[PDB]
Amino acid sequence: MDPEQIKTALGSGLLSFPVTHFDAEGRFAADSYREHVEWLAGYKAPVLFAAGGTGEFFSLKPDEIPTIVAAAKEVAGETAIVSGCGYGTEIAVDIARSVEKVGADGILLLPHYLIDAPQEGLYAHIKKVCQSVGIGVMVYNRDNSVLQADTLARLCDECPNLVGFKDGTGDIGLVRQITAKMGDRLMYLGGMPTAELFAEAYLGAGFTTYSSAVFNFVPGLANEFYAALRAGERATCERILVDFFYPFMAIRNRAKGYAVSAVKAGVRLQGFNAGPVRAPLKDLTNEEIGMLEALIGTHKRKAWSHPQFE
Amino acid sequence: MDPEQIKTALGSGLLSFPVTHFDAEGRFAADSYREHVEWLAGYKAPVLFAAGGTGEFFSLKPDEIPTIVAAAKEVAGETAIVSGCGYGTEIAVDIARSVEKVGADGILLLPHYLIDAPQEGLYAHIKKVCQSVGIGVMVYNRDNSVLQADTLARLCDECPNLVGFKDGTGDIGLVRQITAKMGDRLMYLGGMPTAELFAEAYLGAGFTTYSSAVFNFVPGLANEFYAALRAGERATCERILVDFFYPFMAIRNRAKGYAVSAVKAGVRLQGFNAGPVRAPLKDLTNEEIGMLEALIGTHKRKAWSHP
Amino acid sequence: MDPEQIKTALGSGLLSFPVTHFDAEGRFAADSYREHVEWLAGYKAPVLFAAGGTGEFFSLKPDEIPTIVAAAKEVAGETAIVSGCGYGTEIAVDIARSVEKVGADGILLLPHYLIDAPQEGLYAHIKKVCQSVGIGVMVYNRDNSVLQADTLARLCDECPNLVGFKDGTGDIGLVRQITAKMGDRLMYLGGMPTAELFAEAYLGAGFTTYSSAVFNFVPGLANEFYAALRAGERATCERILVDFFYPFMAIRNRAKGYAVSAVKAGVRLQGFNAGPVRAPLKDLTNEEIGMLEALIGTHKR
Amino acid sequence: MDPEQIKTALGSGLLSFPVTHFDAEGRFAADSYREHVEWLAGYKAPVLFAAGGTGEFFSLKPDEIPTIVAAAKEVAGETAIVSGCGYGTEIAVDIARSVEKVGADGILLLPHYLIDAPQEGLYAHIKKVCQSVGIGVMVYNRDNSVLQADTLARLCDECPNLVGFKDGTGDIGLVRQITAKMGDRLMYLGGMPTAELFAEAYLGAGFTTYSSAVFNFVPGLANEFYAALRAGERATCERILVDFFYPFMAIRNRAKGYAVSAVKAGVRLQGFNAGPVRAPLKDLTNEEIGMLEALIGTHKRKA
Repeated sequence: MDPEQIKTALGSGLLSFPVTHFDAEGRFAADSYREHVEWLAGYKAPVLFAAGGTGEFFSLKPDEIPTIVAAAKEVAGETAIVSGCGYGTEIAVDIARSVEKVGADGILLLPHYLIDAPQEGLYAHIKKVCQSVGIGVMVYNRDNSVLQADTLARLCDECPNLVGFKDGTGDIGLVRQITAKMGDRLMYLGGMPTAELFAEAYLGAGFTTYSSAVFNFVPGLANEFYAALRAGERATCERILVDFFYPFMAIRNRAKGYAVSAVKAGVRLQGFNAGPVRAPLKDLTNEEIGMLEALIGTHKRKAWSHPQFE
Repeated sequence: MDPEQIKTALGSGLLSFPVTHFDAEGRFAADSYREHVEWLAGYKAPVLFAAGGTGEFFSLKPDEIPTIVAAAKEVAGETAIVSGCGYGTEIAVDIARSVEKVGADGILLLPHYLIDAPQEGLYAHIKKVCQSVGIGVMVYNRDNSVLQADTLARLCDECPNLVGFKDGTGDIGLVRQITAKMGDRLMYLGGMPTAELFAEAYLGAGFTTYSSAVFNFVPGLANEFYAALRAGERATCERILVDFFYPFMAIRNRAKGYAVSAVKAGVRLQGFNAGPVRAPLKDLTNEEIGMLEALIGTHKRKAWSHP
Repeated sequence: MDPEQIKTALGSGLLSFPVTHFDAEGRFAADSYREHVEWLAGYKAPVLFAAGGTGEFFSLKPDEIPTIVAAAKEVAGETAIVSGCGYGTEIAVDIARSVEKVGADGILLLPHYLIDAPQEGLYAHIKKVCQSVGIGVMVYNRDNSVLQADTLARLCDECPNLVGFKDGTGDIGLVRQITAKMGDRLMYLGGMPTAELFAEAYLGAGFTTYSSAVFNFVPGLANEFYAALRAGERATCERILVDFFYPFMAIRNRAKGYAVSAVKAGVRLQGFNAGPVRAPLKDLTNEEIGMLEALIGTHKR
Repeated sequence: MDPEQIKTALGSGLLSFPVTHFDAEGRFAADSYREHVEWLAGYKAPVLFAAGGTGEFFSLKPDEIPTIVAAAKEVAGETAIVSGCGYGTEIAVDIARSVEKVGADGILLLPHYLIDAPQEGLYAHIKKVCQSVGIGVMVYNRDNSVLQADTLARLCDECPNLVGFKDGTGDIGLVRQITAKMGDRLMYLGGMPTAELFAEAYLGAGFTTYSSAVFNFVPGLANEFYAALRAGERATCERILVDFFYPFMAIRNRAKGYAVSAVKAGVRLQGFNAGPVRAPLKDLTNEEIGMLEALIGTHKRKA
């Protein structure tokens, strides 16, 4: 679709970022990925971000990315498919073009690699990536790539296909300035690692959607929180925070990278064997997986038959 | 008043934190302060925080604090008066007791001095301060004193006079967890330096008021923003952010400590003789004062205005 | 003594920062403090910093500080006594004058309270404190008070009694620039938490002494490390780092504030009634105390 | 060469990290690169790191890296050539094998991309990269990849070809612990931005060499500072800090990324056609290039 069409889709509901499934040999496992994506499809997120951060973008070989996007497209139905993109300009442009070729509906541009950069340089980098494709682009303020409002305004003026802004900084002061400056020129996407913890505050900042990483494994719970958020049903949001999210955060905070690793464990627990994380992430221990299983609780989508003899 | 009465007052509108006025010899200028407070009183903030951060608490001798509190109380009218308090436990308790004696309605407890401390030590320190007085206490999460939700819950269960929570961290994740845990047990006060920049977001976090430092010198504009915030008039809030607050931020960001220095400059520009900041703050350059004067623009205090 | 005399003493050996002793009722325990200081004097540190950071300066009432300085002065002999000082300018000046009155040979100026400040403001604050007394002053780069080299040079030109510079930032780039700019105008004092971990690197930066917090309870070992440092005996320094300091660091890193709490625990283990730390610090658990005792081993008194 | 031979070379002098030359269109300019590398070779650094950080590794396509390494090898003479490597494991292994194939003598492993990672994950990633090649590996503690001493010891026990450790953290406390733990098992390389500012302190930490980015454009000055350093000639080191390095640092601190951009400007000022930086770095302004030219001063290579 064209950039205005993906822009519309971004404003039409909750955003899905599926984990990328690997086999025991570490290879992309398309059959498993498709099974999981097809299940998620019944929950009707309007945009699916393949090979995003929750999808371990940062551990994929660039040649894997179009393959993953194409697999998601097979089963995503009437859903917009956005691909992760990133690294320095030369690599990012090659990835962007390769996923445009395989029919992505947009790109989410993760930070360039390693260095701190001046605003003028961020401008030049992001402009070059946006101009390399005709599909829609969402920028992603996080880590070593944080656009100021004036720089983002210049990008918006010179790149019509730049239609979205995702925040991973948690800097309310800055993101409210950005929405004040750009208004409806961009769709504003919450991007903190467990975004429900920020969503009520982010409404005031001007953001009415976000990536729900936990939608990977408790989509019914994530959809309910989202509906409650949009309806102003504070007591419902709060109950779900207290009973699910803060306990999840306690598991997630046990080690670096668990914002991804714990989500992938949840997916496995729900009966999709998404496989291990790639180093340098590490998987949850069997004990920690058990903690997450207990938390999922009434939201389990199956029962397991654990091995036993006599 | 009793802690429940200050608690109620904290929930009744916008919070005022007056700058502390100093004279030529560097001393607290009580006439000028009282004059400024009396003018501010016309703009009807329900709570006045004397000798808070904006009031340069961190540069006051402890014996100056009761003098300043007493001065505000003289001319503040039917307005709750909360005093700054801070430092390590031994100093904080002395300060707290001294301001209770001159009729403070509460204390805002700024961080202890210098060190990083374990949660259980924060708990011990804050508990001792709360237990040293009968008036209401508001804790203040910022810098080297950041309470987690569980620690704060323990304090609330053991110190009935602990009735307010100010945030200066900007950590949305944490403050939402805090309001979810405590609910109406505490009043939640926004406390980022230029808090209007955060107010709309903080509503969703569970906070419906904040310290407006700029109320010191453009109380009308600060009231206009607050009214629009509480009414859900986003376009009005946004106009004021774009036309006044982001330009103010550009000035504030030119040097460390300007969150206080630029406010004091604004007060002097509006004709209240607030004097210099105390070191280690510095005052704005004449160029910067000029920038603030232009920004104040149509909100300039005029000789022909009616009180 | 005059600032040039405290300056010379700062360059004559290892620096001692005794913990401040408190009794059951929570007051300063002068008898206990004096007993501990008198024992430490046997180990011959040329300068003793009373009510510094390790001495819980940040938890003391301003009127306690002269009492502590006076107690140290009673028993320290031919040792220079520097007092902690800090907070904002009005409080700092009052402390500085009060300790000069009871005979402090110098002050160590800890950061002002709470706020981040511009260089021009740090200049104004520090200058006012220096000009309030005749005794020597050491500034202390740490936390919210970090002087750049040009600002410190201005202070040195203006304030003859400013004679020392203590670093607690660990910013090797900055401290080398400072020593290159000022040269022998100042004495350079290492001030990281557990400064032996930094001492060999700090030699190259231009610093040949530091505060040894562990001198509080293993003064002999601290002296052994220092002598090896100055003699260039790397294998000896390294043995002591591996066998004592990194294991100590492992205990210290178990909780915030243990850079002070663990040292105080060590002092109590050597039979001095130093008492508890003041909140918001917390004391070591019994388990942790046991670990420290085992580590101290044959250095037990 | 074998890992022990590259290890010996790392301990034999100063380390050179040439900027990667680009044409106006941003493409690798091999002829200009080789001219500059040949000029630097007269100053006898024992190891040349091609496509390191100063060489804009982070802006190169993986397929460019072997071409740059091969270019350096043409003209570097009897000099060990180490290639940059980095990113996540899948990319890093392919880069490592590609530069081994063009005859690199080692790899310097820059951080993986983007994420914070647990120590056990860093271990697994770095082990897989080390085991993918037979040439020497230097790890690089920087940003989102900071090995603790115990993790590094595990890697050293498992990976005999891991022979060097470069520090970009400035964490003196940690690096001294690492040298105390590993001793002569590793060669210790200073890796801060403008490393001469740290070199005297780093001696005490156990480091006797470092990357000299400014060697790109004032190699005589860099060699003299290094010689004074190893001779214990403090007044000479200090004079060069005061007269050259602190003024350079003032230019460097004007904008993000200038640790690379200012060095590349210096190379251009000395008459080599190094070209622009790639975004998201930016080049110095005309005003700043004038400042640097004035600073180079008596050390100009030509008029």
